[PDB]
Amino acid sequence: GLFDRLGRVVRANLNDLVSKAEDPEKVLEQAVIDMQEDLVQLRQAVARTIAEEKR
Amino acid sequence: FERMENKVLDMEATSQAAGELAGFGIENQFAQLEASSGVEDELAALKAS
Amino acid sequence: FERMENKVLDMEATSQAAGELAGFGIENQFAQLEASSGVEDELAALKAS
Amino acid sequence: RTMSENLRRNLAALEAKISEAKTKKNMLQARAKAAKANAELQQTLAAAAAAAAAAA
Amino acid sequence: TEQRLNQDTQEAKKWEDRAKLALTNGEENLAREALARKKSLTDTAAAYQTQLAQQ
Repeated sequence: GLFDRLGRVVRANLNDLVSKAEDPEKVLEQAVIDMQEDLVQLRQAVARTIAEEKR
Repeated sequence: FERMENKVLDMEATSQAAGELAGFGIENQFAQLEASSGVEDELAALKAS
Repeated sequence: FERMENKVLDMEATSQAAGELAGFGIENQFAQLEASSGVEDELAALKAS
Repeated sequence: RTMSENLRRNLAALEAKISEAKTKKNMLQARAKAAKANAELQQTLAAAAAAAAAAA
Repeated sequence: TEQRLNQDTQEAKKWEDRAKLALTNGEENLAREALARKKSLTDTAAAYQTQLAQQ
């Protein structure tokens, strides 16, 4: 549709406008912080399912 | 009594699973190897003396 | 009681289907293969030593 | 108990790639400091050549 | 960068020694894990050598 095509244009400009706000030096270490605490959340949920196989 | 027994078995399993899963992971698992400290060469060089 | 049993069976099926479908996909499926890590050549070269 | 094996392997495959990511982060943050220092140097040499005091 | 190079060459020795220790204990699945840690260190050390000679 025409308004799909306009939507994908205006949406892509906004996504590029964000992408050049990303400083490689700051974001590259935050990405590793986020990925580490994701594992802390995951390990809690897994263990909570192990408790029930035991049970 | 029977209702209170199940509460105990829920606590026991919750503790054991969290402890078992933390028993995985490379550092904790390598720490169980005897020669894991990494001075066996200079130890051997000392034993040679 | 019977009305509440059906609610339980609806939850159980909703959880199992979403988990089963996420069990597909190449990465999760390859992660189940034993030699999937991709160092078996240098592992073999080390075993040769 | 066929699911917990799958999850228990997926949990170890994650931490393996965190360790790799963290080693690369150090090498990349080094290269980004070097490249930025050289950019300021090359900008300084251009402005000096643009003033051309030795031609005046 | 010359400091960083001297760490990652001696850190890779630690993981090579631990892999041999695992194989003498027959724990071949743990030996693979150590070898994966080593490879990522020997690949980044080669970047520091290239960077440093250019600098």
